Amino acid sequence: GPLTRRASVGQYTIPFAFISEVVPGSPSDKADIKVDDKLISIGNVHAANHSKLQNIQMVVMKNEDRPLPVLLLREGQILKTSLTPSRNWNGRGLLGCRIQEL
Repeated sequence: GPLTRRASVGQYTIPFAFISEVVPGSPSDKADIKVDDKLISIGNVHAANHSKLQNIQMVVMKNEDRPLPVLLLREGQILKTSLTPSRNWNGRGLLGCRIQEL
């Protein structure tokens, strides 16, 4: 994550899962998610409240066809993207990636 800087004039950070596979053409692929990304948040689900991942399947089903915010750690950088869970692609389920706990 970012190094500490002095406060200046002018957010989840804790990884909890990782992405081990991404099906080409899936919603996860379209969201620019990559193998080995670490998941920091998906919708309202983050390290403190994912309930051993069960809250993810619920959140993605409820958000079918609607964009969800995703925070991930890639190569040490926190990236913000969005994923639209959907069935309309050539594969199984709403996501097309495998998400496992760290």
